[PDB]
Amino acid sequence: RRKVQVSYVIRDEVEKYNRNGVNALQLDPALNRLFTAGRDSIIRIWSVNQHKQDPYIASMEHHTDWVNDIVLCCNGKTLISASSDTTVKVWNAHKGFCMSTLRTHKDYVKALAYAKDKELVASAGLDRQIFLWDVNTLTALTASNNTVTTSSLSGNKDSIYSLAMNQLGTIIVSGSTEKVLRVWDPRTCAKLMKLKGHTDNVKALLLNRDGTQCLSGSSDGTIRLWSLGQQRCIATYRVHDEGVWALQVNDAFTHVYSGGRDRKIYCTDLRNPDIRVLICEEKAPVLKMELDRSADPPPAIWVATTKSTVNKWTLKGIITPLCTQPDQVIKGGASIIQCHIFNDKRHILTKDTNNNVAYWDVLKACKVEDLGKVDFEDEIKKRFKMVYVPNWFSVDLKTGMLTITLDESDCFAAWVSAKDAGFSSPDGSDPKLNLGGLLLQALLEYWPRTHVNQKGNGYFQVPPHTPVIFGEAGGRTLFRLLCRDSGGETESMLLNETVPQWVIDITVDKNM
Amino acid sequence: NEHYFGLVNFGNTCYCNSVLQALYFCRPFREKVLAYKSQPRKKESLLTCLADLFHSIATQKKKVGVIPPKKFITRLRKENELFDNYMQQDAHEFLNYLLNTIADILQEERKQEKQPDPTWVHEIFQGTLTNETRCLTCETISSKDEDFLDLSVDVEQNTSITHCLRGFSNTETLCSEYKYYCEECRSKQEAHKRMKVKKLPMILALHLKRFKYMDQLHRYTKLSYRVVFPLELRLFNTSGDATNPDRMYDLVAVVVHCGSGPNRGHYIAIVKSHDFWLLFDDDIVEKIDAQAIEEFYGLTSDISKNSESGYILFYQSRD
Amino acid sequence: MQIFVKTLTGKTITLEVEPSDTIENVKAKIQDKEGIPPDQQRLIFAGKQLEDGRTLSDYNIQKESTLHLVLRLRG
Ligand SMILES: [Zn+2]
Repeated sequence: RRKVQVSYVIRDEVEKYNRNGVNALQLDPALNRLFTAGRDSIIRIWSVNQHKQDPYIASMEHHTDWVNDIVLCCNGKTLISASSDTTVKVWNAHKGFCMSTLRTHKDYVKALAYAKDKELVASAGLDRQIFLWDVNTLTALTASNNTVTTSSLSGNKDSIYSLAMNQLGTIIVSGSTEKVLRVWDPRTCAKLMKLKGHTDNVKALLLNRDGTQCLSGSSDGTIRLWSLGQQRCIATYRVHDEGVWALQVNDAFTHVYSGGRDRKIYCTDLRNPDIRVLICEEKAPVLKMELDRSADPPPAIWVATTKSTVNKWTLKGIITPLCTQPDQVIKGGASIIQCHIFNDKRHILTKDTNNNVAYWDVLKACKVEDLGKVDFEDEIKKRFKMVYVPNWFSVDLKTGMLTITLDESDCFAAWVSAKDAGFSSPDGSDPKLNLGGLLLQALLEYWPRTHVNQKGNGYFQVPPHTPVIFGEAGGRTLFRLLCRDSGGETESMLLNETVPQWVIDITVDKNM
Repeated sequence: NEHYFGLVNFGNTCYCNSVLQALYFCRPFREKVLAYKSQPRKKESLLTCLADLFHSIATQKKKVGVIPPKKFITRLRKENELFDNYMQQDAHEFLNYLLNTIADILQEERKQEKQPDPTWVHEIFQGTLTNETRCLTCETISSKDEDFLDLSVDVEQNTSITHCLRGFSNTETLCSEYKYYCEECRSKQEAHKRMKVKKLPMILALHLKRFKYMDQLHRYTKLSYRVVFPLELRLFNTSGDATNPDRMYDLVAVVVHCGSGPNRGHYIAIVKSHDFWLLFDDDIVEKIDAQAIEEFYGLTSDISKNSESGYILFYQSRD
Repeated sequence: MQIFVKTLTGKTITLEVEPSDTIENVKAKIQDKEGIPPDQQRLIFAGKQLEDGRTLSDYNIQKESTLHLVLRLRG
C-alpha cells in the first residue's frame, strides 16, 4: 500500500473561469460548443456564440490534477479526458457528468487519440503505456457477457507525450522523450515502423485520414512531414526559435498551423515553406490549438496557453502579424503562484498571477484579507511571526487554487493554546489544542459517525462548500466530496470505505 | 634527488598513512604544506602537525626509511572522536576531514588579521560543477553551480575511469517518483538533469564508489569490478565562455583498498615520483614497474573473492 | 524545498526538506527511499562531509542542490 492523505481546497463553490492554464480544446460544431481542459483540474463548456456576456455553460469537476487532453466523440455525446492524476475519465458530454474512471495508467496520462470511424480512443502517458478503448463499450450501460478486457500497445522506451490516430484507425503513433516516433496498427496491435529524425521530445502529432502521412511538432524546434508508406521523413520545417508544442492542419492537408514556447503562431504551406503567415504573438507559450472547421478556408483558430484566458484568432486574412487583438476572448481567472507559510503554521501569504497579494487562514480554511499588489517579500518580513510551531500540513499550487494536504507523519505535530489561536474559549482558562485534529474534525463535521451521545470541534467551521479529498500519496484518489455533503447516506457509506484509520481515531473515536 | 619514507601503523591507521603518502606526492600540496608558517605562532592544530611531519620526511638525512607519525595521529585522535580509536576507517572520509580541517585553519588565519577568500587547499583541489535541470513540460533550464574537492563517481564492471566520468556527467531523467518540482509549472514534472564540469581543479581527486547496498538483505557489499585507470587522463568543458578548456592530467597517486568486503581491509598508496612508481604499505616502501599497477584495476572474475583495488585516484594537471 | 541526492548507482532521488532540517532528518528521508540506515550514510556537498548535528541552512543548501551519497571501505 501507499499512505492515504486528506486534502481540501480553498475556493469559491463555482469557479466559472479557469484558475490556471488550459492544455487542450475540443469543438462541438453541432451545438456551437468549446471544451477547455484545465490545469486547474476542471473541464469547462462554453458557447461560441454572438456577444454572450457569459459564454459559460458549465464546469465538469471530477479530476484531482491537470487535465492534459480531451477527446469528443459519438456525435458530441461523450467526452474522454486524460489527467496527471493518472486516470482516464469518461463523461456524458451533453449532461456534463462522469460516467466511469479508468485506472490502468500508473503515471500521468499525457495524451489521447481518436479514430472517428471506429469510435476508438487511445490513451498514453509517462508510464510508457498505451491502451485502446472502444468508446461504445465504455459508455454502454448494458450488462455484457464479455469480460471487459483491455488491449495495450508496447514498445516505447520512455515517457509518451503525444499520441495520434487516423479517422479510419489504420495506424497510431506516439511521440516520446526517446526521440523516435513509434507506429502501430490498432486493430492488430502490431508494430509497423519506428521513425528516426527528431533530436528532442515531440509533443504534437497529426495524421491525414489515410494514415499514409504524418506531421510532428517537436521541442527540438522542427516540424516534420513523414511518409508512412516510405517510412522516411520527407520534409522538415524550421519556423520557430524554440520548441513546437501544438499543430493543427487544414482539411486538405496542405497548410500547418504551428505553436510553442516562443508564443508565435504560423500557418505554413507544406508544399512551399517560404510563404509563412505569422498569425499572432500570444502573451504566453502555446500549449494547444483548435481549428474552427465551418469553412474550407478555416475561419478561426482557438489557442490554449499557460494563461487562463482562451482566445480565438481569426484567419480571415489569407513577417508582421495578421492579427493583434483576439477575435473572441474567454475570460480567465488568477492562479496563485507563490505561497509562504508563516512560523505560527496557521497563516499563508500568496502572490497570484495578477501580482495580487493575499493573507489566508489555513486552519479556518478561508481568506482573511486582500492586499492588492503590495511588495511581496517585504510583506513576508512585514508580517513575520516570532513563534515556533512544528509543520503539520503541506501546500500544493498545481491547480492554481490552494490545496492543503494532511499526512499521518505530521498531521498532529502542532500543539497550540486556545488563546494563541485567538479563540474566545470563554469558560475558566484555556487549554492545549492540536491543530490537525481540529481541522480534520471541521472537515468531517457533517459526517454522522463523528457525533458522540455536539458536532465538530466546536471552535469553528470551514466554508460548507470546501471540497475534501482522500487520496494516496502521489497516487490515485479514493474519494472526494463537499464538506457539507458528508451527512448524505451514500456519502457516509463512501466515507466508511475510504477514510483511513488514522483519521478515524481522531474524528469518531475522539483520541489524540 | 628526494626522500622515500614509510609511516608506522599504530593500531589501524593505514587509512590515514595511505592518504598522507598520496597527498605528500601531490607536489603542489606538499610545497604549500612545507611553506606553511602560522600567522599566530602560539598554538598546535592538525595542519602544524602535518607540516611538522612533512618537514621531517623532506629534511631526513637518508634516502629511504620509516617515520612513526605519533604526534599527528595523537592530534587526529584529539580533534575527531570518529578517529579516536583503533578501529579501521575509511580513507576517503579521512581525506575529506583532513583537507577541510586545513582549509578551516587557513580561513581562520585570513580572518584573524582583519580583526570570501580561498585557501590553498581550494586552490589545489577545488573544481566547480554546473547542474542543469530542464523541466520537460515547460522547457525551462535551471542552473546551479556547486564546488567540489573531489568527485565520487559510480562504477560499473569492466569499464575505464574515463567512462565512469562520462557516466557521471550524462543526462539523467528524473521521473516516476523522482519528478522535479518546477516553480514555473508549480507542479511535479519529469526533468532532464545534467552535471557538467564548469571549472577544472588543479588536482582531480576521484573517489570510486565501490559499494552496493542490498535493500532486501539489509547490508552492503564491496564492488571489486575491473575499473581501469589510465596514466594520463584528458578532460574538457563544451562551448560557453571566453575560454574552452581541454587539459591533460597525469596520474600521480592511487589509494588502494585491499579486501573482499567493506567492513574491514587494508590500505596502500601507489605514487609516481620522477617517472617511476612506488608502493607504500605503512612502513614498507617498494618500487614496482608500471605494469604492476593493473592489479589495482580490480578482478575480471571471482568478484566475491579478495581484491586489491583503486579507490581514490589523484590526477595532476600537466604542468 | 526540493533537493537531490545522487545515490550509489548514479541514480538521483529527490527529497523534500526544509532549511531547518538536520542532516540526520535528511539521512532518514534517504533511508525511506533507499533502505540505507542513517549511520552507514555519508553525504558530500560543496566538498564537505555533512555533520549529523547540523542543518541544511548551516551549509547553505538550497533548492536543487545535489548531495552525493557514499558508504565506506574500512581499512
Ligand atoms: Zn516546468
